Amino acid sequence: MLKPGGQVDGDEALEFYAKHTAQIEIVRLDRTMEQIVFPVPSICEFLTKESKLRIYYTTERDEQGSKINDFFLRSEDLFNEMNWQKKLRAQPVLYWCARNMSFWSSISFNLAVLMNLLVAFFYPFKGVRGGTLEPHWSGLLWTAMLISLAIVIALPKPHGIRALIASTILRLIFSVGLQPTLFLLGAFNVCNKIIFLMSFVGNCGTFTRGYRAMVLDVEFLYHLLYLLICAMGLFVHEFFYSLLLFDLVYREETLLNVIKSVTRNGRPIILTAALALILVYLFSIVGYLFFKDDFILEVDRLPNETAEQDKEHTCETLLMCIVTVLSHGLRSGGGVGDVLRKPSKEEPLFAARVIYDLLFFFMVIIIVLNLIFGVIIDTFADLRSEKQKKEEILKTTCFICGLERDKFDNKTVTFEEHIKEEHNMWHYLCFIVLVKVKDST
Amino acid sequence: EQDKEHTCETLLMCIVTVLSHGLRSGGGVGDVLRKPSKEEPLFAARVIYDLLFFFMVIIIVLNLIFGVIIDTFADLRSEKQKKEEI
Amino acid sequence: SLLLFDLVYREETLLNVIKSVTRNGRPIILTAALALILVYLFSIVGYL
Amino acid sequence: KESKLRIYYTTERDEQGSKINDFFLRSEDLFNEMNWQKKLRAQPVLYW
Ligand SMILES: Nc1ncnc2c1ncn2[C@@H]1O[C@H](COP(=O)(O)OP(=O)(O)OP(=O)(O)O)[C@@H](O)[C@H]1O
Ligand SMILES: [Ca+2]
Ligand SMILES: [Ca+2]
Ligand SMILES: [Ca+2]
Ligand SMILES: [Ca+2]
Ligand SMILES: [Zn+2]
Repeated sequence: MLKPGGQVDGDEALEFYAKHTAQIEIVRLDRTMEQIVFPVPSICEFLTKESKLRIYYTTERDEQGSKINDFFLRSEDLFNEMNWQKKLRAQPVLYWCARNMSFWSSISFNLAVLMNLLVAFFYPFKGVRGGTLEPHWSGLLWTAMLISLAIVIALPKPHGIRALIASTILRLIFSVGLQPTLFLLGAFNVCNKIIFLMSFVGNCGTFTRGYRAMVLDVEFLYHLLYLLICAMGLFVHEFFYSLLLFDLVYREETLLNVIKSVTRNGRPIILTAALALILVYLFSIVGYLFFKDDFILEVDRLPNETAEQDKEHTCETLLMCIVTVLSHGLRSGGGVGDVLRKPSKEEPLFAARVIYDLLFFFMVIIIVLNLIFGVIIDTFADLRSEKQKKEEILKTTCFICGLERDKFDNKTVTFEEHIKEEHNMWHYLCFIVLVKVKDST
Repeated sequence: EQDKEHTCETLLMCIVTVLSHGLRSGGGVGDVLRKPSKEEPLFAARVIYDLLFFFMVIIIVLNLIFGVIIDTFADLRSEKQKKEEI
Repeated sequence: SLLLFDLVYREETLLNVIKSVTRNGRPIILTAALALILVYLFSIVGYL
Repeated sequence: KESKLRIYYTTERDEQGSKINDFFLRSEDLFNEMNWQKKLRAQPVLYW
């Protein structure tokens, strides 16, 4: 009778009591283990799945190889989160706003992208009246008509709603005008961003931790900066919408992992850049001493108008002569010899010139400019190894007991069940929670 | 007759200029743009612009693309050797 | 000419070599998008 | 023999480290293959 889904009517009670009943295993002072069962609290049913996943992933092993300490240190945060979220469940439309964080973020990004493509394509707006693309209007019509239907065929409605939005925009780009359309979309984006900020403050509950806490957090100031940026973009210049594209690295995780390779080990990268600059300085010194007259660069002058010569000397002062090497030597693919004047074989210093060019090329372009790159591949290797190790740990061993997948073999406990009911990591949280709420009597 | 055309009149064409003649060139965008004299008020800013473009794009991103491919070779070889051992 | 594309299907080493770029193609595409974003910003500065 | 090698290579370990489940899931395909191939053995030049 204990198995749910009973054929005889009246199995609602058994299921309802099975849902609120948990079970753990603890130890005593005398190293004796005891099996414990008692009902879960009412407050613990308010935990969100996103918090479950965040706690499941961000927890890290300690020195001895136990996630128990860090898991316990996060219990207070989860308790406060549930206490605050219960109020939100029994609260007005603020809950409706807080439930749609993903929707607001998606609309904000799909706005910013489409309202930056227009700026990139059509600026400046000197000619917009009467079919901005005068020769392409015939080419515009069929493309705009054929864009919508193709997406919606093998795909649900929301992308069709996006296509309808695109149709509504394109029927107004040349009729109403492109600049009023951009102003309307900018105002829309500011409205959506302020709604998203309000929703984020509502969901996070930053107000309970004080002013200093809600101004010292990275994410809130992060979201406020692009509210300010959208305000400036609508009020100062349409080019400020370009900075909004930097949210792409935050929205995606693979981009964050890719970028983290260059900055996880950025100190050797910076020091290698400094070493390259030192080498460039030494070569500039040698060139200033010996080949000062060989530093002749071709240059074209601006239209004189207000007010012939074609070559200027660039090693007159040692700073300018360093700038020459640092600009035209590193960028050129064949060392500094590509930009410097090429001598004849009759020169007294022709052999020294060839030695100088080859030595510069081999020490800088071959060695240092590529030793910089080698570090990046090293950090990819390190990051992949770390990620695979974490994945193996989570998918093989147990969160609390720490026993690996094989030890639970043959024994009538299928590991995959050893964790489902016996050593479940969330029953421990529920039982810790109820201790903090039940009276001591 | 004329030999030079302006390519930053409209911002789309001026993006196309960088995306075509900047990425393909081995030394950043400074190879294709006109090279100024040292007497320009913005000569130092011009050098800063060229070096910054080169270092952020050609050195960093265009090679961070390639690093991923070698990472996937390492991953694939490890997987294949593991299967063969099993 | 399009018939030469059967070479990757006939051989296995070519398939394994090509599979490296597409097994993890999402970060490659996103890095290309990042490069395009940087190019856009530099074009804006140059236009200004 | 080609089916033998394909089953030997394409089978992959499960979460617990056992190829038994996937090997069993391919049994029906092999049975149907043998049933259909017996007809081909006793068939005209289509077998050639
Ligand atoms: N100690 C542990 N060792 C290993 N994995 C664990 C452990 N505790 C929990 N897990 C895994 O993390 C998941 C999170 O537990 P959760 O409360 O979500 O379980 P559930 O309610 O039975 O499952 P679901 O909500 O997915 O239907 C578990 O289902 C299990 O897969
Ligand atoms: Ca050069
Ligand atoms: Ca190299
Ligand atoms: Ca070129
Ligand atoms: Ca490179
Ligand atoms: Zn356990």
